[PDB]
Amino acid sequence: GRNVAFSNMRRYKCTNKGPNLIKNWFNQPARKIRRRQTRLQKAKAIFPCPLQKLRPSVTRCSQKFNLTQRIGRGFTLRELQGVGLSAGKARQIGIAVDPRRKNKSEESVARNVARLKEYLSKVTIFSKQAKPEEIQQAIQHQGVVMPVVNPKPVITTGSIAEAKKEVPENLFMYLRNARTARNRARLAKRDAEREAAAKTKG
Amino acid sequence: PTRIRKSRKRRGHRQMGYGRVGGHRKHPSGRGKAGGLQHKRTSFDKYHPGYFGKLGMRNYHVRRNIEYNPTINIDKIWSLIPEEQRDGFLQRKSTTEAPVVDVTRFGFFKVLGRGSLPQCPIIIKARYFSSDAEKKLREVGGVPLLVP
Amino acid sequence: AKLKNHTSKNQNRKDHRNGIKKPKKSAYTSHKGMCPKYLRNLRRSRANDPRQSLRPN
RNA sequence: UAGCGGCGAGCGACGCGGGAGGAGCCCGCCCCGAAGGCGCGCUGUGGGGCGCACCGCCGCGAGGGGGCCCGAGGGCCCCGCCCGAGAGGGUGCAAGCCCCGUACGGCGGGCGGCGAGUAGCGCUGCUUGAGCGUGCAGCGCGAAGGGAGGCGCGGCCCUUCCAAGGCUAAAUACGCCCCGGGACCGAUAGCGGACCAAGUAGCGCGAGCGAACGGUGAAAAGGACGCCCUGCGGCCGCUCAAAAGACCUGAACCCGGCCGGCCGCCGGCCCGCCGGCCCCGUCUCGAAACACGGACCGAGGAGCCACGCGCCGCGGCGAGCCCGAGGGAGCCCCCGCGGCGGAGCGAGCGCGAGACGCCCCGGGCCCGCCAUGCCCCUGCGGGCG
RNA sequence: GGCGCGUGGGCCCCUCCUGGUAAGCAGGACGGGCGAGGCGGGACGAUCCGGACGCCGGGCCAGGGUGCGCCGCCGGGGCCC
RNA sequence: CCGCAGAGGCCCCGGGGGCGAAGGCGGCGCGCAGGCCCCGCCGGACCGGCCUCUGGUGCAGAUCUCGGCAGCAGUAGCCGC
RNA sequence: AAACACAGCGUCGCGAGGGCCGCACCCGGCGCUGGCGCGACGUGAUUUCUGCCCAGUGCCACGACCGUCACCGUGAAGCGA
RNA sequence: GCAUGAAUGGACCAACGAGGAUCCCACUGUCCCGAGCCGCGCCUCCGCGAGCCUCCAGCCUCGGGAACGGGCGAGGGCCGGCCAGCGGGGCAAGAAGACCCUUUUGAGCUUGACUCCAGCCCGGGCCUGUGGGGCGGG
RNA sequence: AGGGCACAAGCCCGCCCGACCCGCGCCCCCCGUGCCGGCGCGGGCCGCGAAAGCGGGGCCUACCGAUCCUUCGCCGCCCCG
Ligand SMILES: [K+]
Ligand SMILES: [K+]
Ligand SMILES: [K+]
Ligand SMILES: [K+]
Ligand SMILES: [K+]
Ligand SMILES: [Mg+2]
Ligand SMILES: [Mg+2]
Ligand SMILES: [Mg+2]
Ligand SMILES: [Mg+2]
Ligand SMILES: [Mg+2]
Ligand SMILES: [Mg+2]
Ligand SMILES: [Mg+2]
Ligand SMILES: [Mg+2]
Ligand SMILES: [Mg+2]
Ligand SMILES: [Mg+2]
Ligand SMILES: [Mg+2]
Ligand SMILES: [Mg+2]
Ligand SMILES: [Mg+2]
Ligand SMILES: [Mg+2]
Ligand SMILES: [Mg+2]
Ligand SMILES: [Mg+2]
Ligand SMILES: [Mg+2]
Ligand SMILES: [Mg+2]
Ligand SMILES: [Mg+2]
Ligand SMILES: [Mg+2]
Ligand SMILES: [Mg+2]
Ligand SMILES: [Mg+2]
Ligand SMILES: [Mg+2]
Ligand SMILES: [Mg+2]
Ligand SMILES: [Mg+2]
Ligand SMILES: [Mg+2]
Ligand SMILES: [Mg+2]
Ligand SMILES: [Mg+2]
Ligand SMILES: [Mg+2]
Ligand SMILES: [Mg+2]
Ligand SMILES: [Mg+2]
Ligand SMILES: [Mg+2]
Ligand SMILES: [Mg+2]
Ligand SMILES: [Mg+2]
Ligand SMILES: [Mg+2]
Ligand SMILES: [Mg+2]
Ligand SMILES: [Mg+2]
Ligand SMILES: [Mg+2]
Ligand SMILES: [Mg+2]
Ligand SMILES: [Mg+2]
Ligand code: NA
Ligand code: NA
Ligand code: NA
Ligand code: NA
Ligand code: NA
Ligand code: NA
Ligand code: NA
Ligand code: NA
Ligand code: NA
Ligand code: NA
Ligand code: NA
Ligand code: NA
Repeated sequence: GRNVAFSNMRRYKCTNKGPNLIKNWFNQPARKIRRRQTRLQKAKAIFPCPLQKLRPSVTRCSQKFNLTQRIGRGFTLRELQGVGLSAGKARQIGIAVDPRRKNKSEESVARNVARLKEYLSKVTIFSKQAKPEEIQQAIQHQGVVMPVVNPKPVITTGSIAEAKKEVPENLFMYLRNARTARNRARLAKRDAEREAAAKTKG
Repeated sequence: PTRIRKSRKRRGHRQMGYGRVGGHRKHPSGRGKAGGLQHKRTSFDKYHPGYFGKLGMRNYHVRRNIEYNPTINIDKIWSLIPEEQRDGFLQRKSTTEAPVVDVTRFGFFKVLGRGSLPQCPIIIKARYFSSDAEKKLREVGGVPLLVP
Repeated sequence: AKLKNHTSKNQNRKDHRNGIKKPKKSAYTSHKGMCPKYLRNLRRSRANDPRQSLRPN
């Protein structure tokens, strides 16, 4: 008696004719080398400007990644007003601007205003009157301009008496009451009308 | 490697282990899973109960990050505290400097009640608790809290 | 084209090839079909016996 | 993995997350009105929002003799030199130092205003995972604030965006042709096609079909002279290390001469006597069969690879584990998320495990689903059984 | 206990049966054999009588036989186209 | 376990070779065997024992494919005009 | 060939805005035609004849609209489907 | 009258027919019953020179055996090599039986098989104007 | 068709609807799968009888049917801003 789990793989399509549906990866090392060469050439062409732009810090979407940050597309106009800059100037000094995005809370605005202030503190501009030597002395930045770092959680301390004042002495009853409130009201309403049938007939 | 395979040890024998009376033909029973209720009914009934038919209601698009719900048992709580702080907190069974643990920061939503706890007060913040989890926590001197 | 209908010619020899297997020694003491009132009383008498009760403390 | 599916066989997306790359804008409508691209154009040219605030080219390029013996040594013995060059190819036999190359260079390149036979709806056809409709289309009807939120209809909210006009680099794909490489084939193989003439010779009214054929030697040195012969040819010798003489080597089947024997295989023997022996492969209850295939010889000739599932063995780590894509100029070095495991059951709202044990089996308890009794707070909610 | 292959046309003997005038016919049953079992014998045979097998030397002997082919025999009692 | 083709190593002054490699023909020896080794003649430039790795890896058959070729046989036949 | 054709015999449809056929569409043939015509069928020179059946199936009614038989349209109910 | 019959035409019929059938005259190797002859081939020679087929081989009788042997058991015969003829054997050769059956293998044709499509007929709407009138239901 | 049955399992009379609700196990056929059929139980509610008792139909061995779809019934859950 054969006892197996059934396969869930689709039959192949277009094997001897039609479009080519097979992808090989023999060019992986060559693609690596080519991408690096392109990056190096482009960096040489714009020295000493960094390859990347400064981009905002945003929260990851759903409830599953709620408490962490990543890199976003561009800063909103409210943040720029917080630092007193225009979209033209921001794009001039290497800042990404996204007028499609809207802030949903003040904590995001504060975080990104602080980010902009740091970047402006760390940025230097060269005039067309600067001699060629001091331009040669500049260092070209690598990678992401200022990476987003998520710290690991720590353990704090509190008072048992203070915490005992913030919850009822039967918390499970409290939680189960809030979960069932909508369905318990539906039963009550249907029961009251069922009583109106008792009196309406007499 | 082909040197060590069983097929290479059948050269000189004529039918290669498939028999004389039967032989090796193409598809003597059909292709795939065909015949499940007909000539393969015995096989399907012995090993695959609940293969045919429908059952339950259907959702046209499941929202995958709404149904997500990780849980932690009350006996894994103290492992979230590093060892040095661990011995420090255990030594002083303080009621004014009790450790505070927020399991949501570690990636959990609900606290269940399998296992036991060390005898020492502690504060635990979560979004939901089980009935027994709260009972065991309060018998060791701790208090549960709800965190945004 | 007719073929044979039935034979038991070789079946007794095949049965004895590895001996006649006896049942397991746990099939004799199963509770599979015993009277429920008897089974319930047996459970409660054991639990209240201090010398054979598995209740903790 | 939601779903579609004689709910059978089968089929099947997207979001969130991690990377490569990164760039934004215009027209109409509205204001001015020929200021314009002036033989055009007012049936609208031209200009504007109005108030608050890596490729190619060129070059140079080191270092060995003596003896023995061979048709010729790159061979054998002895003793040396060069090295940013001991990748290779050629040369009369295995060459860093006999020749060309290889390593090391240089040059050039507040106001105004947002798109109609349209969107949508009814009926019908195709299409999709899209399920009382995923996208499109025909016909009929046809608008003002409008669209969407993976089950329809009516009502009230919230969250989000503005169709029926237009432009845009990068990260991605890929044959011919050119360059480089290979645990690939080695002349019945490899492309049909290694051959001064292949899509050729040849076949078909035509659309089309389509072969076979590689190799003397270091050097053509490609065969002196002489003697027979009516000529055709023959002998003898010549070149060469060798005829290797239209050519490397030259097997099997089949055959001619000379020389020895008299019927196949196995066994015994002082060798032709004695004894034994049906034709293999195959389907079949059963083959020596008047069952089929097989004249003979050579070469070729048939369970490999990819993905999925189950179980077994071994290695590393272990409540954890993990060369993902990719990034660092290191095929082998460094960094590098999901995922799977860690808790189950339940159609679902959801609820959620400790009590025993070297191991195994079995009992006993605990969690979820179903049904009940008692108690009580915050109550079709909690607790105990 | 786990994983897995082949097989799923059978036939014959002994004794016991059913249909059929019968059949080297068709269909069943306990045990054995051939299939898949070499060797000696039954003149000759897949199955009968003995005996179930590595390569050899020696001995004993089952079944069946002992005029000659062709290894191996006599004695006694009875019958005899 | 024997054998075939190829890859990475070893082969005590750096494995065997025009003082003659591969291949062919004939003959001993070794091994239960698949096979291996040596000797003589031919030939004229390459070859491989052991350890690890890899596979388009072993033929008597397929009315098998391609090539060569026998008996039949000095046979049938070389009769229209 | 006893098969097919044949002259002859008979039936059926159509007066052009029609009939029969082609044809994806646009458009065509009979038709440079008009009932002494065109198209569709059966029997098969001459002579002599060709009986009965309209229950079945088929065809036909400028027969009839009895019952049934669509979308559309319109009436009632409904928050709307 | 198994089971004739009237344009699915009945009956009859002169002329005609490489049509099917019976008889008579004449004629004859069709025959009784075969004989003789002519030319070409065959046959022998010089020149030239193939195909098919082929497990191996090639004498019989009986037995047993896949129930009709060249080979096996038991008997009987036979130097070896060739020619002209011949048609008893070699279950002679020529072809994966066309008859019969099976396969969840086809195709041609038919229809009152089952599921449908062109075509045609019929109704309403759009194309689609400008006037008058009748009837039946609000 | 074969078994069974005598103050009865037959016949007559009286009252009734156990020809019920919830949940398990076993037997037969058998791969120890399904289906039909039967039997043994734990609870609820009932009938008859003075009571003990018996009753999940016609004394026993035959009298019948999956997935998908439709329809009906109790109590609840979902339509995912
Ligand atoms: K057969
Ligand atoms: K035959
Ligand atoms: K006619
Ligand atoms: K009629
Ligand atoms: K005729
Ligand atoms: Mg073979
Ligand atoms: Mg099979
Ligand atoms: Mg076979
Ligand atoms: Mg059978
Ligand atoms: Mg040089
Ligand atoms: Mg060289
Ligand atoms: Mg717009
Ligand atoms: Mg489709
Ligand atoms: Mg919704
Ligand atoms: Mg582009
Ligand atoms: Mg070739
Ligand atoms: Mg011999
Ligand atoms: Mg002999
Ligand atoms: Mg076969
Ligand atoms: Mg067969
Ligand atoms: Mg047979
Ligand atoms: Mg055989
Ligand atoms: Mg070969
Ligand atoms: Mg079979
Ligand atoms: Mg028989
Ligand atoms: Mg067999
Ligand atoms: Mg046996
Ligand atoms: Mg003797
Ligand atoms: Mg040479
Ligand atoms: Mg190969
Ligand atoms: Mg061969
Ligand atoms: Mg001749
Ligand atoms: Mg009649
Ligand atoms: Mg008539
Ligand atoms: Mg007639
Ligand atoms: Mg023969
Ligand atoms: Mg013989
Ligand atoms: Mg003849
Ligand atoms: Mg003959
Ligand atoms: Mg056949
Ligand atoms: Mg055939
Ligand atoms: Mg069948
Ligand atoms: Mg068909
Ligand atoms: Mg009574
Ligand atoms: Mg009861
Ligand atoms: Na060759
Ligand atoms: Na050579
Ligand atoms: Na035999
Ligand atoms: Na056959
Ligand atoms: Na043959
Ligand atoms: Na246990
Ligand atoms: Na024998
Ligand atoms: Na050799
Ligand atoms: Na091969
Ligand atoms: Na006529
Ligand atoms: Na046909
Ligand atoms: Na039954």
